[PDB]
Amino acid sequence: DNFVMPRQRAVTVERERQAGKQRDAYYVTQRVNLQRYFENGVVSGAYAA
Amino acid sequence: ILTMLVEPDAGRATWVAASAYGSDNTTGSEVTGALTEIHFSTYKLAAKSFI
Repeated sequence: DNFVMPRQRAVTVERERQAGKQRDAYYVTQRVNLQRYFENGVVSGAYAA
Repeated sequence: ILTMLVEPDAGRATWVAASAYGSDNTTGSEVTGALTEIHFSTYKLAAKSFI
């Protein structure tokens, strides 16, 4: 519960026609991030160096 | 003077190779053409006599 999921916009599809090449470009973008309230709350182990 | 208009000649397309299918060469070349004009005029014929 120390982590949150800030987000501005969801996943959106957007198709465009490029008559100069007759291709049909497709675009999908989204805006997200991972943030925590305080500088603590995670531990990770590791193999021996 | 009477000025008449003359239409230009014909161009031709291009056979695009298979390699350039996805690039901007797919549409091929561009055919250009401009009009032209001609002119007409007249001369005078005359003769006289006396009695």
